[PDB]
Amino acid sequence: PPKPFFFEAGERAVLLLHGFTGNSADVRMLGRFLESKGYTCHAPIYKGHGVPPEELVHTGPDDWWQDVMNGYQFLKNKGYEKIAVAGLSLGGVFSLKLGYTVPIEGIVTMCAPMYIKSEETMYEGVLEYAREYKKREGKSEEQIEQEMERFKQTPMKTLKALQELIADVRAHLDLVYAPTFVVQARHDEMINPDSANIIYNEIESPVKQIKWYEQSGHVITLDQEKDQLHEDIYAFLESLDW
Amino acid sequence: PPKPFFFEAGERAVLLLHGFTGNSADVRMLGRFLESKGYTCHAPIYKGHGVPPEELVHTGPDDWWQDVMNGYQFLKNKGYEKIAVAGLSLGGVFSLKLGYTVPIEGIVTMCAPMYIKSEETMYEGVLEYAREYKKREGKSEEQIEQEMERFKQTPMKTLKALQELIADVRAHLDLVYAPTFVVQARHDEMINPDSANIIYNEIESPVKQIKWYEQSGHVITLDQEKDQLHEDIYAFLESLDW
Repeated sequence: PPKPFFFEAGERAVLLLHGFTGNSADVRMLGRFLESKGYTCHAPIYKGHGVPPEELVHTGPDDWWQDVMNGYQFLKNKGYEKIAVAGLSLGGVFSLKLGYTVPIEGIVTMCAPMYIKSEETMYEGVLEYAREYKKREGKSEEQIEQEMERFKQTPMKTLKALQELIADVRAHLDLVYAPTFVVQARHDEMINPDSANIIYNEIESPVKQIKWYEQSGHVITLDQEKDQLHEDIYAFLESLDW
Repeated sequence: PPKPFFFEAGERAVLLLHGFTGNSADVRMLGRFLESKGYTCHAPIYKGHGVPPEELVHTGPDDWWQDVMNGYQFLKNKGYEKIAVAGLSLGGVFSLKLGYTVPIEGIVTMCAPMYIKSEETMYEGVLEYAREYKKREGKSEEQIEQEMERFKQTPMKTLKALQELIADVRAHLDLVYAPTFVVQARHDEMINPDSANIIYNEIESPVKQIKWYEQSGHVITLDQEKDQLHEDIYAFLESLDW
């Protein structure tokens, strides 16, 4: 039962944003590493996430965006003047957007999608997520099946809005000016890795970096190169003015 | 009076190529570092280089390229099966060219120019190099001026061939497939730093990386971030199959 977290440390703050169907557990270790290096971190959980899959179906980017903004406000109200943001997958798309919406010290996108998938494909992914969750609950193949059939009676009408989010941020990359570090798994199995080149080339940021990880999979924060990832993000954050 | 160098270590070999008006001293610390990590290194010196400026004006890229090829051959003739190449400034242009001419395990370009400077600007560069060299010789301002007046009486007819080299390699970046690491000083004062983006985006290599250095000038090998540069190049070489 994942929960949002808030690792308090130095005056430099970093908002950590997870991806679609993910939760704060996907960016916790990164938060712990940054905390140890003196960076206070805050990771909210989007609505519909960190709960049974049935609750995800009726939420969309308009809801998750609120969670992102309130997460930023969380830190501000806590007194933190300058805030950086690192997002994983869809979290990276929100980081870019936040980057041209409110004051941001630096932006780190980690395997953020910049290609538009069809609703059919996105939904397939949601089905895998739901079935995998029910398996983790311990339920049997029999109960899973019955619950998945009920699950399918209710279509997810927010996938068109998810396509709209990606398209909108992609169309507004030229509004990004804050220092950005584009992180990407060279052999990403979930999104088109070329997404990293679109972000890196289209943002207007005078300070922009891109790094490819050759051994990692899509969820780079939980893969075999997380230690290098941590070091790279830390070095990037340390290079900012603050 | 600088000289070529050959630091014998293991079977992984790296050819180190210097830039226009430079010599092997410019890539020596990198050589020592790679040697200290087990990499055999060889650095030739281009004709017209490592000697008085008066000699430079009678040489051109057709000459220097022969020293680059003989450098590659030097390592082959010594039994080294796989060879990577790292070049500084113009050395990077030759590194890319070498990359699609003979078998190369990996390429590192460090502040390589991809924009064509006018012949006048290039010559201004040569004049500056000549003056500084004479200054380092301990000659008085008056003597330097007299020698510089003389110097100007001999045009350097090969600056047009230098433009040809850059245009030609730029036109053929799509022929580069070997793993490539583009290194670039963000605030390069000698060349247009955007050159790094042209190389990174136009080569065909499945494995390509680009990294910017925020506090280095053009001769990045001799500046304040060289220790980090060394580590990055080593990590990149280590990531190759070999």
